[PDB]
Amino acid sequence: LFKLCFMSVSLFPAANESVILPHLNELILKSLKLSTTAKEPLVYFYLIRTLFRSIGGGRFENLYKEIMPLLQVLLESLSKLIHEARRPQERDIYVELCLTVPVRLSVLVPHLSYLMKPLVYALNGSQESVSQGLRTLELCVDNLTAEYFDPIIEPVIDDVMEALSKHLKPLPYYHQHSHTTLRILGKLGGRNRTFIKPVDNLKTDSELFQNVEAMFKIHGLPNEVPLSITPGLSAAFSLLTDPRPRIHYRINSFKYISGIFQLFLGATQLPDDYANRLKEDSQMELLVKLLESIFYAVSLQEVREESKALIRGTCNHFILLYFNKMVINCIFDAIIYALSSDNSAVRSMGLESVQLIYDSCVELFGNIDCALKFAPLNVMCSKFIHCCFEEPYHKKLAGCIGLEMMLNSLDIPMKYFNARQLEIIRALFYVLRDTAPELPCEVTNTAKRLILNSLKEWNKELTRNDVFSSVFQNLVSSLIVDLPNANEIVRATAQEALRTLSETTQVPIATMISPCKHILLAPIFGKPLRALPFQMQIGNIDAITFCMGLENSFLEYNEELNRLVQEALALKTSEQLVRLRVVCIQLLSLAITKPEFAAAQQRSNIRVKILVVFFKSLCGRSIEIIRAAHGGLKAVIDPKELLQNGLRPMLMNLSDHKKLTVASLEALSGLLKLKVGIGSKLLDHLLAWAQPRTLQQLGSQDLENNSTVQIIVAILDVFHLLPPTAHKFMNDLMNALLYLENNLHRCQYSPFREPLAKFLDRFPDESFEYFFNEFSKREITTRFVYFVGLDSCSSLRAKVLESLPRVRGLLHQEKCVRFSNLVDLCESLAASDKEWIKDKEELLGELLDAGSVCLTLKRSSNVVSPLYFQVDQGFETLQLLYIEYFKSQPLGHEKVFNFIDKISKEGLPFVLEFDDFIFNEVVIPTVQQTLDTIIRMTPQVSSLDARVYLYKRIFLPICIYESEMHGDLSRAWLKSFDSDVWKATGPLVDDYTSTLEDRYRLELMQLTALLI
Amino acid sequence: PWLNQALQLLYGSFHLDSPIRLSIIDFVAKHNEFLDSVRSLTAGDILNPLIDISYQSAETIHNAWVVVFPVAYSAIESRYELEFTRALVKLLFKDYHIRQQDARPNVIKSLLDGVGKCPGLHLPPHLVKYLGSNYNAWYGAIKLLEELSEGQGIDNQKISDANQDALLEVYMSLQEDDMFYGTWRRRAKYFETNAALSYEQIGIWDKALQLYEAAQIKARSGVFPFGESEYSLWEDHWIYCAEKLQHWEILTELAKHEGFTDLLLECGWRWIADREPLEQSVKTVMDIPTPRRQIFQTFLALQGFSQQKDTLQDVSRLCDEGIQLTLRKWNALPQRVTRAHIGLLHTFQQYVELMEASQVYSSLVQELKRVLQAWRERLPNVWDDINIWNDLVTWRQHVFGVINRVYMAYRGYHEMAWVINRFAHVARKHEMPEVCINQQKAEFFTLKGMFLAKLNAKDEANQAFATAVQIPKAWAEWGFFNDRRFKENPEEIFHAKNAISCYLQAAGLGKTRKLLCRILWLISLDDAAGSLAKTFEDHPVWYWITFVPQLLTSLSHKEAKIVRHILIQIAKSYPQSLHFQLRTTKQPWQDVEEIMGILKTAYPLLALSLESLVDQLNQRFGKADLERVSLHLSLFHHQKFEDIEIPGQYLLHKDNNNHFIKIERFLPTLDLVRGSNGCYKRMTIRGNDGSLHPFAVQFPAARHCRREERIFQLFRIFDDALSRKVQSRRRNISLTLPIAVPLSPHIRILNDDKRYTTLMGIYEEFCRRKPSTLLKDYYTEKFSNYENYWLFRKQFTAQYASFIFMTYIMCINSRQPQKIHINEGSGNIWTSEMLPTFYNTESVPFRLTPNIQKFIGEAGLEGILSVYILVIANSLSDSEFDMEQYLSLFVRDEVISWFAQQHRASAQTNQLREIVRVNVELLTKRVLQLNHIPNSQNVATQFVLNLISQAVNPRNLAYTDSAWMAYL
Amino acid sequence: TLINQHILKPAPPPTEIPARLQVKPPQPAAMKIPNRPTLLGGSAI
Repeated sequence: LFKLCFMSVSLFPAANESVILPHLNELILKSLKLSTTAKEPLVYFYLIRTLFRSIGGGRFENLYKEIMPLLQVLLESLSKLIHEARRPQERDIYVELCLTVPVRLSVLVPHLSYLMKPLVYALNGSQESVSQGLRTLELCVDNLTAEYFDPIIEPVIDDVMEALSKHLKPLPYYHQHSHTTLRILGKLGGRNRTFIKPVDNLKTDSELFQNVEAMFKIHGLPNEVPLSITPGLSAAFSLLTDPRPRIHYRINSFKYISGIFQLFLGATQLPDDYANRLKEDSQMELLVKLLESIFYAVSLQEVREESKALIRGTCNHFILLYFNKMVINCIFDAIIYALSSDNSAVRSMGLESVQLIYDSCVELFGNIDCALKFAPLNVMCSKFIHCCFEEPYHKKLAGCIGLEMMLNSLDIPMKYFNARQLEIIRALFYVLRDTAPELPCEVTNTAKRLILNSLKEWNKELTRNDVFSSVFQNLVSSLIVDLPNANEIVRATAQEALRTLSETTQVPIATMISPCKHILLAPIFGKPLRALPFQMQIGNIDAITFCMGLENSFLEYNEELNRLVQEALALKTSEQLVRLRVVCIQLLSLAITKPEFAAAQQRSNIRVKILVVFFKSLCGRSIEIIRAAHGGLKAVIDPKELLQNGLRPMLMNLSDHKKLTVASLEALSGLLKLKVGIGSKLLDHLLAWAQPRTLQQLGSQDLENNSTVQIIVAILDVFHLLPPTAHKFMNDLMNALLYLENNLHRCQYSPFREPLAKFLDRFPDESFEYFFNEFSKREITTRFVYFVGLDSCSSLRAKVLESLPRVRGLLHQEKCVRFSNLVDLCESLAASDKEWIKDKEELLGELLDAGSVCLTLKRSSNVVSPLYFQVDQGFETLQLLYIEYFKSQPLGHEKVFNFIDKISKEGLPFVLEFDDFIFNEVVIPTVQQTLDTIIRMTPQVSSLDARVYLYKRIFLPICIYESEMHGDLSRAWLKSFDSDVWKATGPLVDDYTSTLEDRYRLELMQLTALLI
Repeated sequence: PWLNQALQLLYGSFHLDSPIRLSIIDFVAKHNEFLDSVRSLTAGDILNPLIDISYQSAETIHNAWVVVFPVAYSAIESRYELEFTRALVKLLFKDYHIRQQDARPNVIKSLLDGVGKCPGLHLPPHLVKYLGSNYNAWYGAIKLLEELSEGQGIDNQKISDANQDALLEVYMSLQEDDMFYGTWRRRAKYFETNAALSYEQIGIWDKALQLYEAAQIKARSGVFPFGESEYSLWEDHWIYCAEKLQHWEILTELAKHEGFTDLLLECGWRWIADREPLEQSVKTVMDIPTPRRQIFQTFLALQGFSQQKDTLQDVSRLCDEGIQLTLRKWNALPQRVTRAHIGLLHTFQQYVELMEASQVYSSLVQELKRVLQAWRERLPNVWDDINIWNDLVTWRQHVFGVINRVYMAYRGYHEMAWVINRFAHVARKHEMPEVCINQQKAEFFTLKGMFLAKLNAKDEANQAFATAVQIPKAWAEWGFFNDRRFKENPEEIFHAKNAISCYLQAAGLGKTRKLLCRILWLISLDDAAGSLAKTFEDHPVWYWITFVPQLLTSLSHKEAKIVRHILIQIAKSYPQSLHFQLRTTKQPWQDVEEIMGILKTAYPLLALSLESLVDQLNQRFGKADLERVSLHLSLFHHQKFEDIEIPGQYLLHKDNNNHFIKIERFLPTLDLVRGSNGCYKRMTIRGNDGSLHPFAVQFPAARHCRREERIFQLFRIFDDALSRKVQSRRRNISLTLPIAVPLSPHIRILNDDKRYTTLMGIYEEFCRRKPSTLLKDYYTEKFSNYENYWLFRKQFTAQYASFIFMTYIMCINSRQPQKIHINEGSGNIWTSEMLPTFYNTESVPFRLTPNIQKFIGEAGLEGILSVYILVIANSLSDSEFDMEQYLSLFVRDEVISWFAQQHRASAQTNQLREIVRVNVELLTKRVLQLNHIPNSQNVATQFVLNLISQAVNPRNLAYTDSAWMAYL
Repeated sequence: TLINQHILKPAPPPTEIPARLQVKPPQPAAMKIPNRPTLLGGSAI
């Protein structure tokens, strides 16, 4: 659907441009913000790719100068840390967003630098996005200057000319790329060979190059000659991990890889008497690459029964070495890729192998205490600890997944996990620090919950205030010096942990950080401000607005920066600038609202300044800077000359100018939360916009995307918070609504139908006393039955339910007999709760009587078309709610009462609602009961015999379903059926005259032919 | 590749046998069943998947042929190798048309690289040259043509001379000339051609051609037999130098007589009127096409379109089918881009300006100006070649020519005058001021001012420099005459006060280091008056920051008021350039607290974040973790203020301070490596670009550390002047000494990483595995894939001559093998602890012990190591007084340390001008004397051959020290 | 700025295999210095 929508603006350089244009600023930023917190984050990057492709050579793209330095540093920071999820080259989607940003190269492209390292990923390993990579390289050679462009590419000039030289090849290769590359290497003339230098990356016999020598036996050479059994190891690794080749090569690549691996394993000399012993450099990076492809072979079908068979072998093998080296490690570096992999099968085999290094270790020694003194269980602790301090993102995921199982399988000696308490948590704060905010949050969600659940786990034992000497307080002194800093996920969890640390071992939180609270303050007071740029200046406030949320802390001398604050308030980087002033509110709002400190300061004119600046910020140029400022004024309510000074700038913005923006309107709505003449003033404000020559020009434009409508609805929002007098603004405000819909030609919906309703929530009595008087009119009462059906009028539905039967009296007392209005009213509040319908019955027949009165006048050919669609859709609405009553009771004799009451109209009742409701009474000793009631009600021959016939759809489908799902009539009525119809007399059916009565007599003949 | 089916025929002979090997009571019995009875691998399931792998990748078949065919040949017994060789030679002659693979690791490449792995067969050398050049595997052919030449002798002169000719046109094809000119003079027999070959790889082509015409008259009824080859050198390198010298009318009449492409080349470019003789003579030679001959075919199709004789579309087709032939010659070359490719990178610029001039004079019968300026900038380097500079001027002249002919407010081109003047300037920049001469008022006065300055005309040059200053370089040249006057007059000359204020008038008006080295010495010339300090306040801030360790010493001495004025300039502007250097000195020491206080008031955050890096390095200081002992540094880059540059960037040049790499994060590995001094703690800093920078803090720093920073500083002055010239930048001879920034009086860091294993570390590596030929044994088992081995050796010997020059000049004492660091992936060689003293103490002239002299190769010892030591001296003697100008202020801090060395006091203050003037006179007479003798009778070098003959003499080698390790 | 040309179409020109050989060990070995401009494609044996 995004493909269908974004290709439309490529079809129209027209009025189909300004409707998409403001939304794509949100649709990009909310796709970056959702990709870090999604289950499959790649569809949020497929979305922007069809946005960037669907435009090109466009109109201006003037709204991309602001999102570009945050979109590049998102893409370059996860083109590094991404290594092919399923196997899709998902690093080759990030480069195609990075290289095809749809802007001009002149001023926007400068600062592209970010584009030099994804330039070489597009040229080297790609197939037809090479042509995208050469196209941007041709643009930046001839346009730019050599004094500017040459210092940019110096880190990757030696790497782009190796990938440019793989494209110069003759006519079997492309004539497209090989001729484009020659033009790039010619259009810069002497700067070709200015990089040609002595080489440095001479491959000095690397790990897969390692000539391992297996001793063979050949027939000519009569000895044991050694040969290198690794000439295909480079092609074994690249065949096993590609889905493109056939499966037979991929299975043979494993038999090669496991074939070399079993020659390293079994060549080790085993012990002569290991049971008696129990009573008493370049290989080790080759084996990790070998054992990793064994772990990847678990994810392959039809061979995982064999690859698992030696994975359990080698993990058993590598623990008896260390238990024989007690008189005197490639599995751990191979486990951490299995833990950090992508497929669930290889990940679970990482989880099965960490158990087997313990489940066999308890089988060998037995005593778990001596199996932690020198055992390999102790060293896989510090492997999981250390690899949280790694550079790449995926190795942080291994130490966070490996640790959370290493605390749910070693559960028994938790005394071991108290000496390593601080070293785990310091390792688990660090993973919150050097993780980018644009990476997916699976490494931080398992790190946030692991500090929280562990301190509830191994700190449920500490006694009292006396034992707080050195060991526990150093833990507290670690997570309070990490309170003031940026990257708020390490700042929010330093408060969530310290709360639950002091929840158990019940100690006041102020007394817990008490002997080290002066060590925290001293950096935060020393340098006051104007250093420590705006990322840090949110962190300096955050440690103090938490500290005054304690029971008591630092009752003196925060006023050295309390001036400093007011003035930072009194004056992307624009994102953090409004993030800066939104936290100085919370520091100032907690300065006055807390008692026993406002009386302490009150001798040198402090609170006044705070209040005054809190104002001047009320007319700010943003929206969310007003909302927290609104929370500060609503907290200090529990002066008047300053209120008149504040109302002076408020009434100046409230002047009759017809130019009031929506920022001042919500600030006005925030002001009335804390005279009535503005209602006379604001009606004439909207009527300047509400002339019909401002709405007929609108005509058919969409209302939600429009901007002049948002000024209209924000005006209507203020009427929720009026003065509480008995308002005479009921009639003219709703007359302003009906006038606003007819000139828009828009019925049944509008965006300004919602704020009209919250006004009606305020006045339930004055609303219904307006509606009940003008009830026979159609066009205003249609808005009523939407307002009752709204969930926001919870106080209006309580009025109309209590005052229900006074509108029933209207139907007793001639073209304005509005049966049709009452039906939609009762339908609207029956959809509110399914419990209202169960007691009303004299209502429901009184609707159908006066409806059947209206179907006498409406069945008259005197005028041409009196079939008004309000009346006939009254019946199709009445009937589907008359069935909503029926499936609340279990009685099978009420459905045969709806029949005779509709004899003047429509014959068989309405389809799609009742023919599948009889089919749920047909489809038990109550099926015998319905056939008693039919033979009771049918000899009422005055019931208009098309209803008497109508039991052909309700009598016989019972029996022909009984005689199909059961054997033959295995299951009262027969004693009563034979009583009347087979002792029948002359006037009824036992006469003989060819009329329409014979259509009923076939219900009698076709039933007896089924009883026999 | 049919080697896949040749493998399975060879794999069938493998006896696929069951042993393959390399060479609580219930649990132990369970595994012991597994690890030996289920391990038990037969030879089948190794080789059977190897078949199924090799059907996919063409590199496995090349990788498996080279390991099984020498096993196969070793069972071909005696009396059948000659039967095998002739049956193999017959296979390589079996053309399958072109034996048309011509693709990646094909049959010929994998067959020729499998021959060299087995000794005993010796394929004919002109077939190896043909198979290696035509298909691929050039370096698979030099493995065979050097194995036959060196090592044993083949016991036949006619197989040994046909090998050398087959070798010398492999080196010519790959355009390494230093191995070409060193294999020839190892071979050639006359004296007149061993002189002319060596005057020609230096590059003076006037004494090269004289020694060729005086070589042939040694023949022609001379008694000497002169050989068949060495006569293809005389008659072809007479005409090589005669077209380097640009004598194009003499070799016109020469090529009139024989008649070939040389007539088409010189008479052609040096076409609208003589098109008909030129066009038909092209088509006689246009068959068997080459990338050169299509440029003649295209250009006359372009100047036929100019006269309307030829249609446009044809030039597009002629440029299209000609580029696809240029593509095929690029694909026949090796993978790594070397000097063998530069001939094709100039063909590329011909084709771009041939499809560009096909639209400049298509729309001819304000776009022209854009094309003109793009063209005025698309020029090769100043060091490139004097031929391929000339092959660009010719083209451009032709083109602008047509535009001028057709344009018949200023319509005048005057652009042919630009490409001539640009070529006339680079013709003097190379060598030989004769090729340039045959083709705005103060400069005429500066020429007459310099003409009076050569003779003894003081008032005439002063009036001319005043005439030039009244109308740039003369503002410093007049004081340079006064600097020449002050050295000529007595010690009370006052013109130096009129000189140091003169060079600062245009010091703000690049090469500012050549005057700042002259400024910072005459201020210390016993200024008891100090009148130049007022002259310093009469009226260049970056270019002092290289001279910082000289500046911070002069604060304790005199002129302390003015040298304070130039460090308050730097620290206000560049804080990172000075904070580490002033912290190493901690009013003999009291004035720098005002400099420190200036460093802290301005930039309050940078001085705070930097000291938090120093003290964490100061407190604590196979693999260890940074997490345990230095956890403040893992938390550094979260609280890291704004930016911190990686240290050791202000020592070098790059004078604009924009693209210096800043610290991103510290990698958590402390890769301590048992070094030769003991062990140190190598950290690793990750840069902005992903480039990791491994440093190495060392715990002590002995009292030479404030002297060896001044030694490396001197070759920060030579190394950029080494890269500016032509015969030194053509060969890329970077002096490669490392950065070493000090952080404290005790702790200094310096840049070193893995693969810097020193020469003694090679020696204990061999005895751990337990003569001569120990570098030749260690570097062949380490470097398989001979393309890597040949390039590493060639870069080793080219860097060893840069080790010899800095050891000979400014004489370093006994270089033990543990004092000389060799790279293992690049070959860059540098020395630690350079302490010069500057007289002959007890020495052989340099270290050339025969465990190196075998690895050099005895044909790069003549062609690289003997001429790179010359071409370093041939530029440093004559750039701008590198042996005189800079060397004053770098000995006046040596002789004040020598007086503190030999005793405690110091004397000879008035004589201190003469102790500097003597020990600079040795260092200007140690560089200059080993340059080439200007007569034509010497070979070309003859003094660096005099010193190499001394350093390899086994008398002069063992007579010296015994801990010097003169056997390895 | 500059406005650039474009590649036309897949047009196939194949080369051919000439017949001679050469031995001569000097740098020019033909009419001039560089060799990959003055060497005949791929030669026949």
